[PDB]
Amino acid sequence: SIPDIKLSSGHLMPSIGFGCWKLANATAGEQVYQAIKAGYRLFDGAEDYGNEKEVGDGVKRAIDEGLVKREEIFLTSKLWNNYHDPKNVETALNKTLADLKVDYVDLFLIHFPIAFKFVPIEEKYPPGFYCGDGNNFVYEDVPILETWKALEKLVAAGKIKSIGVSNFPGALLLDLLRGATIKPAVLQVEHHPYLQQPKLIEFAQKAGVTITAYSSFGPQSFVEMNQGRALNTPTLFAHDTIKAIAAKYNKTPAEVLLRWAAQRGIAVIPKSNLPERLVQNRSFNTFDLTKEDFEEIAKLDIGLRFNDPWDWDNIPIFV
Amino acid sequence: SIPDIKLSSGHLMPSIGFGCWKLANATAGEQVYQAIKAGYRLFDGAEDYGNEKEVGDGVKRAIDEGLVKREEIFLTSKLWNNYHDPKNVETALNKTLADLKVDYVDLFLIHFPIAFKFVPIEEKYPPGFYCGDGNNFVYEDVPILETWKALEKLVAAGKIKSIGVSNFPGALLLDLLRGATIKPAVLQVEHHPYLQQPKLIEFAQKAGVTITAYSSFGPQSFVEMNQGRALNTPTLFAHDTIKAIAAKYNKTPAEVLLRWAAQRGIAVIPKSNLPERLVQNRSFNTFDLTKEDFEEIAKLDIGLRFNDPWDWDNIPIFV
Ligand SMILES: NC(=O)c1ccc[n+]([C@@H]2O[C@H](COP(=O)([O-])OP(=O)(O)OC[C@H]3O[C@@H](n4cnc5c(N)ncnc54)[C@H](O)[C@@H]3O)[C@@H](O)[C@H]2O)c1
Ligand SMILES: NC(=O)c1ccc[n+]([C@@H]2O[C@H](COP(=O)([O-])OP(=O)(O)OC[C@H]3O[C@@H](n4cnc5c(N)ncnc54)[C@H](O)[C@@H]3O)[C@@H](O)[C@H]2O)c1
Repeated sequence: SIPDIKLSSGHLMPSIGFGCWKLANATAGEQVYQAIKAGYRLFDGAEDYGNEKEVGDGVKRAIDEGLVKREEIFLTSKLWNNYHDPKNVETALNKTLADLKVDYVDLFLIHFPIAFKFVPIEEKYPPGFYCGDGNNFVYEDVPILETWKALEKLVAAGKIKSIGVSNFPGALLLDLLRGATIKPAVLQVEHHPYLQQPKLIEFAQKAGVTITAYSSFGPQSFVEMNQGRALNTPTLFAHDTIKAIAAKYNKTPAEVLLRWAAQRGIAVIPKSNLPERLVQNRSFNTFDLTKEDFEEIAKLDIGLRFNDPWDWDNIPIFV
Repeated sequence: SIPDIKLSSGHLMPSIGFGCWKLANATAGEQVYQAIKAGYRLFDGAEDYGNEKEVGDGVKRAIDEGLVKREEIFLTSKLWNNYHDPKNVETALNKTLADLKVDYVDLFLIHFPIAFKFVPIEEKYPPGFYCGDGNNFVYEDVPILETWKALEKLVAAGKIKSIGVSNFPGALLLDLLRGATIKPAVLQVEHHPYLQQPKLIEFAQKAGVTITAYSSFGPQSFVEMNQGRALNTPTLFAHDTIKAIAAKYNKTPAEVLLRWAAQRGIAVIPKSNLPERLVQNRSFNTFDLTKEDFEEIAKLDIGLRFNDPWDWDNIPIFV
């Protein structure tokens, strides 16, 4: 029932997944296990989420019970910013593999086009914004392509099935395509009605790169973290445009928000943090939006970005 | 006196220059020669402008009459898109040097972070958008850093004093700084009240990169090319905000537009196509805009870009 997308790598990737950012450690394993019982097969994780061992526990439990086999589960993880230097890339992936308790991850992404100074795993893990000097940000001179080639070698070694990037703007993705032997299979970016970036989506799709949207509910994820920008932003769940379209199809605003991406061939990985949302968030493909619906939703695009490294340390990723 | 800006390379660059884009071949020499007599010392040219031989004639005449010496002139040129493959960078630079009739250029910029297929000079020069296959765009898989390293060797060879880039968004500039041995001394970008990109400016200046603005009068240069977007755009010369401020100081809108950039440490290279403009375009540093003036002008920033490769072939530089 959940459609698969064939990546440029030749592997299939479920079009609807389960988001693991801020999935609490104490309950992450139980939540992943229940997600698997509910039919989810892709888990969007990251070294920075600091809960890969627990995500690994939930998957292992489902496998041990015979609910699924490892090859039926799609695990995505992401290389954190302190690990871009080629000599530390495999080290970080090995930590991910050991925590997830698997021999390979299905998709491994460069989390951000930012290279923090390396911090040894024994000193702090996950390091977050820590760069080895108190609260100061410290960076290292590692071009993206050096990190990409280190990843390409790890695909040849069988430790990663498909590789991609997250939080890359068009000029950067284009330059990487010039040096890549294995083309990035996935571009994972913030994508919701207030930040539609239609030209980025069009370029990447035409290049054969698959888009995975994150924060499909816009400000909501950041409101939950007390972010001022998101708290100040009218919710998409109560926006008249979204509500009118939902009422027209007798669907919920959340279903409209997910379908809007899905219908355009964009993969989604919503955070389903309540049993009812688990079902709601994988059952929305029951109606089609029309060109007019897309034109009405297109009016919400105001280029409002909630996940921005400019907020961390004025890092110019999106300027 | 035109203040100088000290570049990260150690060389001084006039903060006010004479733009050579669209300077007609038949009169370019005389115009450059008159600009020199009027006090201009920096000439912003490019292979794509197709008039470097004539710009060279104007500079040579002035040197031959003893008005200036080579060392007092700052010549900027730019590497066009078809010449990014390393082996073609020196040949393209040599063509520029032979046309300008000099042994070195003071500043050489990568014109766009775009790599068109190489076209021999004898086949077509300047090639513009021609890529060797009728009207089709054809590209080369040459990462920006390879091109940059080729430029660095040319600085070592004494053929270029300072190197830089043009039309680079923040993420791409940041990645280049990670691989660059000689840091880009200049970032030249479209810059006017409708496209302020304050964060990009702030990031580059803090990184020690000097900004050169082009199209300081906004839609005007593109209106002069029958461009649809520009023709349908309220001119900055009649915009109420600019008008009010020019009136307040008994300045022309053009002088306000140039000082707005200059007062913020940004170099300007206005195309002065009339004798009176020639004088005014380098004599506008006689007043300071106030914090409120800046605040008022900041309200015009709508992100309207007139020079966008997306219009050429949906090239994702700015998305
Ligand atoms: N690569 C990146 O930089 C990056 C950044 C952020 C998120 N992501 C990924 O994408 C995932 C999803 O994004 P997100 O976590 O920011 O949040 P989201 O937008 O999926 O959900 C945000 C919130 O909305 C609520 N919600 C979910 N389903 C709902 C429903 N049916 N009805 C009403 N409210 C509902 C929940 O409170 C939830 O926490 C993450 O868990 C992570 O895996 C990646
Ligand atoms: N790197 C790049 O991609 C790039 C692109 C475009 C231009 N440039 C450079 O920057 C220069 C300046 O930019 P531009 O030529 O696009 O336009 P501009 O904004 O300097 O001037 C545009 C037009 O306004 C008029 N003008 C000039 N001075 C005036 C004055 N005092 N009062 C009233 N009108 C006046 C002229 O008709 C002129 O053609 C170019 O000549 C070129 O050297 C670089």
